[PDB]
Amino acid sequence: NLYFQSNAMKTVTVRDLVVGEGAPKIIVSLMGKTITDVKSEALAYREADFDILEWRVDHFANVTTAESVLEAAGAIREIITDKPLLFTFRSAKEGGEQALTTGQYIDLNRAAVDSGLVDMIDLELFTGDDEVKATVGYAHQHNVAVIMSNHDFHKTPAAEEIVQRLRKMQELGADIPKIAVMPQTKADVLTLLTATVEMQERYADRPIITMSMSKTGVISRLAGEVFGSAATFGAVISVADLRTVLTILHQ
Amino acid sequence: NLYFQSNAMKTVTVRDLVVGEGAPKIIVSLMGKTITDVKSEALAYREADFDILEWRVDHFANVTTAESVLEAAGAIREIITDKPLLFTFRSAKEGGEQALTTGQYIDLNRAAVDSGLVDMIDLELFTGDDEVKATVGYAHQHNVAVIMSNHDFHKTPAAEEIVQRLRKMQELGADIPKIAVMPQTKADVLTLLTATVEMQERYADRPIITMSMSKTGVISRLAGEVFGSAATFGAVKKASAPGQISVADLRTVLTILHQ
Repeated sequence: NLYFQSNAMKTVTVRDLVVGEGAPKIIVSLMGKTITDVKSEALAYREADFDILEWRVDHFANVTTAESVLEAAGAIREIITDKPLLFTFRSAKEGGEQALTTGQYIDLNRAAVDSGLVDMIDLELFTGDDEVKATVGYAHQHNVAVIMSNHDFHKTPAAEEIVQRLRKMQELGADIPKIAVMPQTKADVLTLLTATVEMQERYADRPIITMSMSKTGVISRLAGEVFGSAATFGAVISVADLRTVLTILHQ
Repeated sequence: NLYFQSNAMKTVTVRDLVVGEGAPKIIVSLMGKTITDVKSEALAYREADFDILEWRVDHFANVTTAESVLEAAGAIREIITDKPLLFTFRSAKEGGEQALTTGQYIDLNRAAVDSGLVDMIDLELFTGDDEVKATVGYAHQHNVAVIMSNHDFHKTPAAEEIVQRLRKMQELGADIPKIAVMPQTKADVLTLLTATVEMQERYADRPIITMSMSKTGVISRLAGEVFGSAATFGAVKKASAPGQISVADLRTVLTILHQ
């Protein structure tokens, strides 16, 4: 593994994929419970037109068995060979499907880094500053990039607060700060876009990923090129529909 | 010669098209110089997928000859028989290709109303209140709906100023208030969307049409369903204003955002 990054165009290059340039990149998630499910999903998505494959490890039943995780990461990499693999255990605290102690979470991410099978890991901003700094360093030592994330599945913080969280991620060494918030009003969607523009403008020296969740916030999944979000998620609105709109907006 | 409107559904229904319900409607502008050009443009437009046909009369060379304007309107109506026809002279003050005195502009719009060939007229917010109220009344008496419009081609006013202009249009009797503004920054695009949401949620009792122009504001032409703009402009071959994308691409995106 070896990735690049530049503060000129504010990009991160993982594989041949330049995150931060051109149209936003599409991330799809594997949410299988067993290795059978994970393999069936990866094969099914192999033909889809997406850019980054995220493995949602919190959906994996054998997450506490080290060899099972390594086995599943290898299985995915065998099927999807030409795309960055992002390893993401979403914590219970931030909406994930299973609970792990801080120690288990950090060791899980360390094992993923050590495997050499994953290009990027997702680390949560509020895990703990000492733990985050240590793990970002460890990932970087092994040429693995870090998407640092934060979520609010029930409300949208003030724009100022969103910007300061994205800034903190940058200060903790995130290669790509990422935040997802839930709108309660239409104005909240615009608040998330405002924060995106303000961060991109005032502080960003690398790509950022932002999203306003739910049908109400779908705009935020399409307008990343103008507003400054480098990636968006879709499932196989759909991945096909997402690429269609992104291509039109790039023209 | 009869349109409907519902204050509660915030809709205006013209020639079976329900503006303000479902996905935003697509408006295309016909911009020919001579009657020959108008006829051939109407035929080319028949091949496209749009909801409302706007005739940009300020592009027509013989606008000062009443007979010529009526002939052109009739030629369009003969080709586009099932879609609403919107009559729009964009004033010189607000970017128009030619200038008319206020009195000439008012008489032009009254003649369009009288013709029975157009379903809607566009009147500019800053034309002159007393004459706009009189013309709105005249249009309504002949069952012609009024889109009232305002443009700022060099900047984006504050959100509250955009809202106030839209409210003033409603006050003047506009069936559909319309505003187009030019962003200088990315934040200006968001300002226009904020004004759209605030107007639609708090003060509107009818459909509104809003847009942030240029490539930078194109998202405002796509996200009307969520934010509250009832229609959007697309280009058949050439844009009538900066930021319009193809009608085909516009419908593709609107359909995706509808579900």
